[PDB]
Amino acid sequence: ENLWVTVYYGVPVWKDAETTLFCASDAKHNVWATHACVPTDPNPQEIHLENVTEEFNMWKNNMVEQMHEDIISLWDQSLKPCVKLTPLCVTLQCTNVTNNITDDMRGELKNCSFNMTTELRDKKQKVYSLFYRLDVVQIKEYRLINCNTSAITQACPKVSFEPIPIHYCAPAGFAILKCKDKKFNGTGPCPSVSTVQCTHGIKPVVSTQLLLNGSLAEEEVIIRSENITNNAKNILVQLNTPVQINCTRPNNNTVKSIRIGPGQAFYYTGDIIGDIRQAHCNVSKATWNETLGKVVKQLRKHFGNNTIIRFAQSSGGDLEVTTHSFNCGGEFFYCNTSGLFNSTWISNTSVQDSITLPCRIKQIINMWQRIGQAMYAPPIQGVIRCVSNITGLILTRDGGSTNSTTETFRPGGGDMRDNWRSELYKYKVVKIEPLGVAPTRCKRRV
Amino acid sequence: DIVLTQSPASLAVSPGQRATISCRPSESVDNYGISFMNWFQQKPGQPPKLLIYAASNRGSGVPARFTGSGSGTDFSLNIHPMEEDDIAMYFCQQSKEVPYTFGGGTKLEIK
Amino acid sequence: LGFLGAAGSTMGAASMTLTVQARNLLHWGIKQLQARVLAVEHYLRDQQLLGIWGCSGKLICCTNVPWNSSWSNRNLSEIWDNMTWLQWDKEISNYTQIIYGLLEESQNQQEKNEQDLLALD
Amino acid sequence: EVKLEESGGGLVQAGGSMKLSCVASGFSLSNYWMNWVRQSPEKGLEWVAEIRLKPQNYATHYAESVKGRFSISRDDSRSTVYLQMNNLRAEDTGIYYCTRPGYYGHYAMDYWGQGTSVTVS
Ligand SMILES: *[C@@H]1O[C@H](CO)[C@@H](O[C@@H]2O[C@H](CO)[C@@H](O[C@@H]3O[C@H](CO)[C@@H](O)[C@H](O[C@H]4O[C@H](CO)[C@@H](O)[C@H](O)[C@@H]4O)[C@@H]3O)[C@H](O)[C@H]2NC(C)=O)[C@H](O)[C@H]1NC(C)=O
Ligand SMILES: *[C@@H]1O[C@H](CO)[C@@H](O[C@@H]2O[C@H](CO)[C@@H](O[C@@H]3O[C@H](CO)[C@@H](O)[C@H](O)[C@@H]3O)[C@H](O)[C@H]2NC(C)=O)[C@H](O)[C@H]1NC(C)=O
Ligand SMILES: *[C@@H]1O[C@H](CO)[C@@H](O[C@@H]2O[C@H](CO)[C@@H](O)[C@H](O)[C@H]2NC(C)=O)[C@H](O)[C@H]1NC(C)=O
Ligand SMILES: *[C@@H]1O[C@H](CO)[C@@H](O[C@@H]2O[C@H](CO)[C@@H](O)[C@H](O)[C@H]2NC(C)=O)[C@H](O)[C@H]1NC(C)=O
Ligand SMILES: *[C@@H]1O[C@H](CO)[C@@H](O[C@@H]2O[C@H](CO)[C@@H](O)[C@H](O)[C@H]2NC(C)=O)[C@H](O)[C@H]1NC(C)=O
Ligand SMILES: *[C@@H]1O[C@H](CO)[C@@H](O[C@@H]2O[C@H](CO)[C@@H](O)[C@H](O)[C@H]2NC(C)=O)[C@H](O)[C@H]1NC(C)=O
Ligand SMILES: *[C@@H]1O[C@H](CO)[C@@H](O[C@@H]2O[C@H](CO)[C@@H](O)[C@H](O)[C@H]2NC(C)=O)[C@H](O)[C@H]1NC(C)=O
Ligand SMILES: *[C@@H]1O[C@H](CO)[C@@H](O[C@@H]2O[C@H](CO)[C@@H](O)[C@H](O)[C@H]2NC(C)=O)[C@H](O)[C@H]1NC(C)=O
Ligand SMILES: *[C@@H]1O[C@H](CO)[C@@H](O[C@@H]2O[C@H](CO)[C@@H](O)[C@H](O)[C@H]2NC(C)=O)[C@H](O)[C@H]1NC(C)=O
Ligand SMILES: *[C@@H]1O[C@H](CO)[C@@H](O[C@@H]2O[C@H](CO)[C@@H](O)[C@H](O)[C@H]2NC(C)=O)[C@H](O)[C@H]1NC(C)=O
Ligand SMILES: *[C@@H]1O[C@H](CO)[C@@H](O)[C@H](O)[C@H]1NC(C)=O
Ligand SMILES: *[C@@H]1O[C@H](CO)[C@@H](O)[C@H](O)[C@H]1NC(C)=O
Ligand SMILES: *[C@@H]1O[C@H](CO)[C@@H](O)[C@H](O)[C@H]1NC(C)=O
Ligand SMILES: *[C@@H]1O[C@H](CO)[C@@H](O)[C@H](O)[C@H]1NC(C)=O
Ligand SMILES: *[C@@H]1O[C@H](CO)[C@@H](O)[C@H](O)[C@H]1NC(C)=O
Ligand SMILES: *[C@@H]1O[C@H](CO)[C@@H](O)[C@H](O)[C@H]1NC(C)=O
Ligand SMILES: *[C@@H]1O[C@H](CO)[C@@H](O)[C@H](O)[C@H]1NC(C)=O
Ligand SMILES: *[C@@H]1O[C@H](CO)[C@@H](O)[C@H](O)[C@H]1NC(C)=O
Ligand SMILES: *[C@@H]1O[C@H](CO)[C@@H](O)[C@H](O)[C@H]1NC(C)=O
Ligand SMILES: *[C@@H]1O[C@H](CO)[C@@H](O)[C@H](O)[C@H]1NC(C)=O
Ligand SMILES: *[C@@H]1O[C@H](CO)[C@@H](O)[C@H](O)[C@H]1NC(C)=O
Ligand SMILES: *[C@@H]1O[C@H](CO)[C@@H](O)[C@H](O)[C@H]1NC(C)=O
Ligand SMILES: *[C@@H]1O[C@H](CO)[C@@H](O)[C@H](O)[C@H]1NC(C)=O
Repeated sequence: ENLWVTVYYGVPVWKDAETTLFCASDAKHNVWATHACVPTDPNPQEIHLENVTEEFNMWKNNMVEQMHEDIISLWDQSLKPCVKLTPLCVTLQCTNVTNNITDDMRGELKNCSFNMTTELRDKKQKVYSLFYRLDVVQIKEYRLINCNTSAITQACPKVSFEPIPIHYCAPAGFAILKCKDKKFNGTGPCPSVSTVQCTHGIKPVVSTQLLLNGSLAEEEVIIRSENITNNAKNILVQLNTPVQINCTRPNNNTVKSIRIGPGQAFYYTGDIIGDIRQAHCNVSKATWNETLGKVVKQLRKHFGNNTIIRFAQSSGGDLEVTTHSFNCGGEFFYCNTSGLFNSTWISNTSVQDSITLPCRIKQIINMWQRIGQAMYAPPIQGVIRCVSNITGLILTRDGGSTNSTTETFRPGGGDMRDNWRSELYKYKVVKIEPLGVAPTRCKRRV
Repeated sequence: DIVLTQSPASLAVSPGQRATISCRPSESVDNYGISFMNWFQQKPGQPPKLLIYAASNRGSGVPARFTGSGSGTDFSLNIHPMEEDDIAMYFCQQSKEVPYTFGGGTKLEIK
Repeated sequence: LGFLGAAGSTMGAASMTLTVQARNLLHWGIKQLQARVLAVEHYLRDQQLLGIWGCSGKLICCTNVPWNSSWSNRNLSEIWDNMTWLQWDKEISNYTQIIYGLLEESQNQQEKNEQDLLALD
Repeated sequence: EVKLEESGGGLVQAGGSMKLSCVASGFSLSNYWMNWVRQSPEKGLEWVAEIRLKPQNYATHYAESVKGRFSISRDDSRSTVYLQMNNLRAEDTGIYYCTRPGYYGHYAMDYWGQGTSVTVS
């Protein structure tokens, strides 16, 4: 008959919105969020939302920006108690190196000495220490790298850099939606959606050109990008298998220290015991060979058949983006990935045991590529061994060719937000709106 | 454009004898150490059929009697034994570059 | 029928769960405090709006404001049995402010006056 | 089993226009490159057009002999390929074929449709 306005409250309707999510962790000193975080839900509840086709868009996901800002802020807070090395910027005369040497790139290791300050304002002390070539620039007389651009802070020796899984949880009135659909490319409608109070834990792993210790694709290698036609964009590749990599530093370095001023001390590399050798990483050849074949097959689906796919090392740019960054034992390594990407594919096999890559060590680093800031890592005593799994790749189109039967890819990197996206693409945040109206016929007495 | 020369314009071959057809690209088909010449067979009333790819690899369903040869700018097709079933036009193709080009369409017949 | 499990169901079926939904509506220190404060202000504003409508004591209520036939060209039983609340909210999204204003203006303004006369007697 | 079916052929007056079509079957069109060639006893085989996939921005290429008078396009949602032509010349008379590049890194016309006659006068 006559339809009337009715009011309902508690109606299950939501709208897209951004809100701050709060971190939680199962985790004693560490640079990571564990100090800011609260205890986790050990078994987060998941409720499937049936008959829901909610759209996801990882490229517009603001959770990425929140994660990035929190990680940087935490990194900085961990350094505020730590020792400043301003007195360290000195003449640094160097005398080459003497030992039982199998060496490295020639001149990679340097023996240097200087006048360092002491506990009393009235006195100075003569010291010597070893430096890597990357740490020192010639003015013989030398200058510590970046003394002419920034202050250098020593990382605290007692604080771990080991990744800690971080969970993110919604505030009341908000919910986190998760896409369960297999082989999702990160955009468009998701066929299967569920609601969780919190995300699965995400580790703050930092690496370049290759993604380490991330999640694996459930069935097949997944290739995604913001704009497949734009050569500028990075292409993220998620593997459905791990590839194990064995990295080591054989040199048996020793550690010595000097008290500087009343409140602080400086740590430096001492004499090296035994033969001096190049740092390196071992990747299984058979495993890598299979892995590339899986990636190539998926590339062909996107770029079509009848294409010759070639891989190559980066053509240029700084060490920070042209090599693979690691953090193992607190030492920072830069490894040359050439030989992993050195191939051409035609017949679903290459046209042509293990692969060993050379690595370099640098003590002066800038993790977020910020201008005017730098950190000095302390030396780690003894031999380092580190084994990890490669879980994905960052590739860019180099040739971009449409005028030929060929295409060439090279490793990408330098933008950390793309690492965060490899885990966060699954999630979306929405706001709950409980109020609504309907026509149902009814009346109310006055 | 790359000019693909093919000869003879035609040849008659007696049964059981070897046929030979040659092609001379103005620029080599080779790339990545691999030849890019294709060979096709055609009969009236039908579309062309691929017999050889990469100047040496027989296609699916292709009998042993057909073989490719050569490298650089000098390639040839050798058919043996010749049979009536092999009477056809034959074409070379250069797949290395756009535009793709075709050969002379040499006629092979029984003598 | 867990939290928001109702969203997949048709509008009529969803009414079974309104209580379930209601239960879930309610440097670093700044982020924590601002999130909590904003959640509270939003919560209170919805209750204030119901209080203006006179429906603050109920999850479900009826009003005496007539439905405009132009707001949606659908049958009543069609809406309740053939649609989800997510779909329904989109179809009338252009008219929500109009309906809210009518509830406040066209009905509750009159009832308060009649009640004053009855109470006066 | 891969099949290609040509259509839209026939006699057209010179200076006129027509559209040829090819129906893909047995394979995913969206995952594959497509090509057109033509034949005449006067000339033998001649390549005329190629069309690329989405990462390639659907770029197209034409032989100089047909460029600017011919256009190639595809509809991935219908599994079809079209060849549009205009400003037709008697020189364009011949048999047109829908083709597929086949073997990888060894681009070759592994598959052909039956083709269709086009006559210009
Ligand atoms: C990706 O994850 C894998 C799996 O976790 C990881 O491989 C493992 O890394 C951990 C951490 O480096 C290794 O655990 C080490 O074990 C040695 C044993 O001698 C400990 O000494 C290490 O440090 C402890 O002891 C130090 C003594 O000075 C303390 O200072 C320090 O704070 C620790 O208490 C540490 O526990 C583990 O053995 C490997 N697993 C292997 C090699 O199979 C991999 O490294 C991760 N990848 C990346 C890039 O992080
Ligand atoms: C990841 O996959 C999703 C689908 O699961 C992609 O969304 C869909 O992409 C296709 C191809 O672009 C869209 O098809 C359309 O074709 C018409 C022409 O027929 C064209 O005009 C449109 O612009 C579009 O290309 C399809 O509509 C689209 N679906 C939705 C809901 O938008 C998504 O693009 C993929 N992401 C990447 C980076 O490839
Ligand atoms: C501080 O010194 C470094 C070198 O130690 C300067 O970096 C150099 O800049 C020149 C000019 O562009 C390059 O040719 C050198 O190759 C750079 N050296 C290195 C190691 O990259 C840096 O510019 C100086 N900073 C300031 C503010 O002058
Ligand atoms: C680096 O050079 C210094 C200076 O030559 C070496 O230290 C010297 O070692 C000899 C032998 O014990 C002493 O006689 C000198 O007095 C030391 N010089 C000092 C303490 O200033 C140092 O051993 C060298 N390091 C390496 C790894 O060879
Ligand atoms: C990476 O591979 C190289 C080459 O196999 C390893 O070098 C060998 O190390 C073993 C250690 O017992 C020696 O016995 C071999 O003689 C070495 N081979 C050489 C020098 O050619 C290297 O140890 C591997 N790295 C890791 C971390 O396993
Ligand atoms: C990296 O090191 C690990 C050991 O830490 C290697 O795994 C072992 O490999 C040997 C054979 O070389 C097996 O006998 C052991 O049983 C393995 N240990 C396991 C499986 O726990 C691994 O192969 C090395 N990776 C590379 C690429 O050399
Ligand atoms: C990774 O290593 C390869 C060599 O294995 C480097 O290639 C050489 O780079 C130098 C740079 O001065 C060139 O002079 C050489 O001609 C290159 N060799 C070849 C064969 O091309 C490559 O540059 C290294 N990558 C990085 C980022 O350092
Ligand atoms: C990339 O791969 C090529 C091919 O393997 C490498 O070139 C080869 O270098 C070795 C050195 O002993 C020669 O024996 C081969 O004949 C070369 N192959 C050629 C020329 O086709 C090249 O050095 C690799 N680049 C690296 C490792 O940076
Ligand atoms: C890549 O191509 C090769 C050559 O066609 C494939 O090798 C053949 O695969 C078929 C089907 O499994 C087998 O029946 C043949 O015996 C294989 N020939 C061999 C092993 O010499 C190969 O399987 C293809 N790879 C993929 C992943 O499809
Ligand atoms: C693109 O190339 C692949 C190569 O595998 C084609 O895959 C064919 O897959 C079917 C089974 O689905 C096999 O019977 C064929 O033998 C495969 N062909 C070859 C040459 O390996 C695929 O069909 C090609 N294009 C499309 C659209 O599938
Ligand atoms: C989806 O709707 C169907 C009726 O079309 C209903 O049976 C089902 O419960 C809904 N969602 C489910 C079953 O997960
Ligand atoms: C080490 O000696 C080499 C000899 O070539 C020289 O080139 C290099 O500069 C030296 N390294 C130093 C002094 O750090
Ligand atoms: C370095 O090599 C010399 C021989 O050249 C040897 O006598 C000396 O002991 C070695 N030093 C070591 C192994 O520490
Ligand atoms: C310390 O400074 C004095 C200044 O005369 C210099 O002679 C001496 O070599 C310096 N010691 C070093 C650099 O180790
Ligand atoms: C990719 O970049 C091209 C550049 O022409 C643009 O036309 C296209 O819209 C982009 N695709 C997107 C943003 O999805
Ligand atoms: C490394 O140095 C330590 C110092 O205590 C020594 O015990 C160990 O044997 C050395 N390792 C070698 C020489 O391989
Ligand atoms: C990689 O594996 C393929 C088989 O999947 C093999 O044919 C090829 O020779 C391998 N490449 C090597 C061992 O370098
Ligand atoms: C990756 O490496 C870590 C650390 O060794 C290990 O715990 C995890 O199981 C590995 N993932 C695999 C092997 O899939
Ligand atoms: C194709 O050629 C044009 C110039 O004619 C060039 O600008 C283009 O980069 C080439 N390929 C692509 C993908 O741009
Ligand atoms: C119903 O809507 C029409 C416009 O479609 C409007 O003219 C009319 O005044 C409305 N009736 C009300 C608001 O009572
Ligand atoms: C509403 O019901 C009428 C019959 O009263 C029917 O004719 C019409 O199709 C219905 N409208 C719908 C289902 O949208
Ligand atoms: C709702 O009505 C439409 C009318 O086309 C029908 O197709 C659909 O199946 C109906 N949904 C139901 C009955 O759940
Ligand atoms: C609601 O407003 C939007 C504005 O884009 C319009 O497209 C849509 O048709 C409107 N709905 C109705 C029922 O008028």
